[PDB]
Amino acid sequence: SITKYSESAGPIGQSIYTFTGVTVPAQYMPRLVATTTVNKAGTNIEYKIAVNYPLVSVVDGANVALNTIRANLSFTALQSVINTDEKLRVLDEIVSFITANKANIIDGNVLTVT
Amino acid sequence: SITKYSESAGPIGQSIYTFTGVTVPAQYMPRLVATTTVNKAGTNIEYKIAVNYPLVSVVDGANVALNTIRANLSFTALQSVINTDEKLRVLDEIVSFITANKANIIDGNVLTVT
Amino acid sequence: SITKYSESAGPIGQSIYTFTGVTVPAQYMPRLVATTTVNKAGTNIEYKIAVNYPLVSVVDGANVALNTIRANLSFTALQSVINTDEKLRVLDEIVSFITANKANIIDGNVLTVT
Amino acid sequence: SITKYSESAGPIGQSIYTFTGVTVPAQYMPRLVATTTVNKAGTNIEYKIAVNYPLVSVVDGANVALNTIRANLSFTALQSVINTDEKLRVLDEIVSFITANKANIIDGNVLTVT
Amino acid sequence: SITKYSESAGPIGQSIYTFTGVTVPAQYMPRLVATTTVNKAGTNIEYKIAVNYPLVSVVDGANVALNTIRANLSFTALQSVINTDEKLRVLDEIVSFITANKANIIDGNVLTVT
Amino acid sequence: SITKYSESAGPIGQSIYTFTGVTVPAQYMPRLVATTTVNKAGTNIEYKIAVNYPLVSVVDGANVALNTIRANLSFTALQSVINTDEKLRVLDEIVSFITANKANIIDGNVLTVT
Repeated sequence: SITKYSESAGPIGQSIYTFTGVTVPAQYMPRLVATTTVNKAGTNIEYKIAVNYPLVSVVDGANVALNTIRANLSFTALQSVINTDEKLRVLDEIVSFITANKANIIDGNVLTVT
Repeated sequence: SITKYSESAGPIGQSIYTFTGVTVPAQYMPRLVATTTVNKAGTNIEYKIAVNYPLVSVVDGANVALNTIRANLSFTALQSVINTDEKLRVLDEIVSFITANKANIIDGNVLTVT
Repeated sequence: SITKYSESAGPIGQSIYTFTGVTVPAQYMPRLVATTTVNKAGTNIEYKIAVNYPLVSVVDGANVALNTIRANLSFTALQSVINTDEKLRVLDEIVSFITANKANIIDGNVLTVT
Repeated sequence: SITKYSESAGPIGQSIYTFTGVTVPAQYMPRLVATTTVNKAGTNIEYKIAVNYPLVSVVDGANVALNTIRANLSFTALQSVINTDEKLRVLDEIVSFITANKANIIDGNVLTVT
Repeated sequence: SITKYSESAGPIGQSIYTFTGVTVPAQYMPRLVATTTVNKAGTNIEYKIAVNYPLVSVVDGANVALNTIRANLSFTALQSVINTDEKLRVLDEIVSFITANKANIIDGNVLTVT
Repeated sequence: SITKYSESAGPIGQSIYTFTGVTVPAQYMPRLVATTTVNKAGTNIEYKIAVNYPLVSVVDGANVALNTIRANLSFTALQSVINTDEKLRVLDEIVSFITANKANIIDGNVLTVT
């Protein structure tokens, strides 16, 4: 559930999406930002997913972000080879691990939940 | 589909898993490593998920990893607030985005696949 | 009444327990930490018990530890000799003294309560 | 089982007790010493419980203390807040932990005895 | 029959174990120490097993170790090739040889016992 | 399962044994070499067990050993004191540890397998 805010013109660029539920001034609006950056050598492209979620509170009549929840992901989409099966294996294993151990990732616990 | 190789002693530590299907020597074994690290100030703990997938090839009759697929993912499990709903929102939104746009993430493509 | 959080792998290590009654974000969760450290010479091991109890209050929408109640204990478990009767004498006399003069220890009063 | 040797004049001071069963010269007499000391800022007073148990042995026909069992225990009786329930919680939890795991504390063993 | 003394939280570290049957002061307690060390090139890990068994004796009312039984073992767990049947064969053959010829190994006798 | 290759006629010498199962040219045949060497003072004899397992490979129609699995073991058979139960205890404990944790010894992993 994210609403589009900035779409990249092409596949190499930056897209910015806002969280749907929150109704808070735009500086402290929680956002998800995807960013493809091409290596200087052109060997690979790096895909970067950056989620910020400010925990607002009101002081002296204005919103302030006491703390902020952040989550970042970086994937090296190699352009030197096409290994789509293996590249997908990587993303799939990350997603499977998160969804399986979500309850412990939230509490900062590396142990497997079983 | 990952096989456990080393589990952490406590909730703050490092756990190492190997990829199941891959049968290669351990030097080129693709792995997923989770690591919780405590901030110096103790304000949050950080969860790190690091996957290395070395692409084994043979040059001059020798095993060499010409390229390597790497993927990192960090989450700030804040310890200064318990906002489990918000942290879940963050982690779920990033997982959902990765699953939805996976086919383009692997190619270095920031556009949404729709 | 303490709930286990980190258990040491072996007898030389560190265990961390959390207080049961309190429901407060994990940074300001009151904890008891036991730690065995081996002397460089290997003459004795030191057992260290460290209790922190932060007195939380909410300001500007976030918890802060105005003050903190701390209590520390250190015992020299000599490894050069086995004098179990005497070592136990030491711990027992400390415990007996605390339980007897608890009311005055709390108020910072060295006088015997009688 | 301790015999009083010196009581403090006021609530802030030093009291000295000797171990009852031990009948040795005063130079090697095991003792328990309580000492309240006021913080410079006056924010808290600190309660210190120090036990020395010298292990008397005989070398070349002379009394020498080859080793000594020492144990220290400090408590921050905060003067900036009266949180008697919380201070009691701290002191009780540490005493209960020592009593429960005493058999392993004496051996330099951090594992819980269960 | 050995119990834990110190177990590294990482798969590459140093674990220490103490012998069970011996009842002496723990400084002179017989021990077994396993240690994995990684090659600078990352070609192999070396596994090291070191057993020390101090022969405690009493002189002039003091505990000293006139002699000490030591046994060292090293293994090259190659990471560049997985030949697992062959690594297991090496360990199995060395274990079988020690068990079979133990009676003469303790005597400094290289001859086969049959 | 090893057959003899060279057995010293003296109780203090060097015996060589070859592995049974392997079918390769005998220069690259895997071997176990036991060696007793006497101390200059005659205080102890050192028993040495050296296993080499060459990994034979074929390059350009030639037999070469790209890598080699080695395992070394040493034991101090003290001649100045007969503590035979204790020497046997050392050998038994090291053998028991290898047999139990073999699965992780071959992987360069110091952690206990349970």
